[PDB]
Amino acid sequence: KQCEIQAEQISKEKEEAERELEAALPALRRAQEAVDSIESKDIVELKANKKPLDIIKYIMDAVLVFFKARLIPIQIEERVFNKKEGKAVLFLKESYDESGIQTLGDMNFMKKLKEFEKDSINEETIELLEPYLNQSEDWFNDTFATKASKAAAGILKWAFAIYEYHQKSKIVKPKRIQVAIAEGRQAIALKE
Amino acid sequence: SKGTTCQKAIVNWEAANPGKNPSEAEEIKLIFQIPPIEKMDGPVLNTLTKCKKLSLSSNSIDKMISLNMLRNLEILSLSRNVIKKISGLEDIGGTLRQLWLSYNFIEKLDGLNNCSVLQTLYIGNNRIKNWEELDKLKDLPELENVLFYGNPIYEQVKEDPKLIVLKKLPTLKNVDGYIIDDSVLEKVKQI
Repeated sequence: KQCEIQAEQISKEKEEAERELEAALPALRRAQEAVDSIESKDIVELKANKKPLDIIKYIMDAVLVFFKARLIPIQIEERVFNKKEGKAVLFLKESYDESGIQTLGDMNFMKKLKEFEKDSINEETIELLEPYLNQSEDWFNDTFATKASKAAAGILKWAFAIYEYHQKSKIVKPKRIQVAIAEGRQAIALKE
Repeated sequence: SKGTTCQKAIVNWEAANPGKNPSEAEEIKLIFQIPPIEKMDGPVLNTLTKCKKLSLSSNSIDKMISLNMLRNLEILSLSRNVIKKISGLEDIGGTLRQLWLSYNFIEKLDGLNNCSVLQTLYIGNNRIKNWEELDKLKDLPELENVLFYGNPIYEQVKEDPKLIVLKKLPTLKNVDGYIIDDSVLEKVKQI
């Protein structure tokens, strides 16, 4: 009787957590479609742009952080950039001196963006992109991103899509791991 | 010209978050400040005692400092800055599991050996002009996920990056995004 009561409590907890996990698994599917769906369309526009605006460059920097290649760096060669029709000066690390030229030259850029390893914690990248997330509203906003160019909005969405997918994946593993441990204990209890 | 002050930036960041507590947050988002954060101040950072993920990406930081005084840091994100040298990380070496530092100016991996618990290293688009750094990097017994896409050495490689990368380090499980593959291992053996 004690085992049965424990199993029933475990089952109720498992069902609520499973519903949360199921929502997270659709959220992750939507996030994966968001970046995978953009394909090389956004990349072709970025290549076509050639010399993008500072707001567009910031969106590229977020994508560059995931790439982890030749990232610019604690503000060297960084200056305040005017945004839209507002004379506002905001402090930033600034765009990469030569990282973009090397990335643009490679024909595997579509191959790089198109395939991303699943279940990637990216703790080092998220800390690097943590400052960008707080200021995201100012320059990573979809309305602001769309205004500079159609392609820039897609690249920012592509960077944003991957971050959302990573958060969903972490929740799916951890909260899912607690649900899974409860389920395993329940299964052992059920065999008993 | 000292355009960005961490305390100033921190004050804005704290205000934007609107969290009562300066150091309660597990993910501190200091990325993309306008104007950029230049050089981080260790003393100001030290208050971030709960932080597991420090986001300092998309700024203009030139160096690494104030590793000590950090107690829970697991993910250090410094991508798209102006960093040249891996250093001043002893203060977080006991806990740091991921270093995200793509789009910087790192050509030498000297000093990476201190991050004994590192599992993930993202460093796309850095400098890196020799597989010499990888030998130093190997001492990382827990390193499973590595990103080198965009590096100068890869360009001079003149061979598929995914394969050679797998061959270079036995420990890595994922290289430039890709999962370990039986076929990939066979290809590496052939190489």
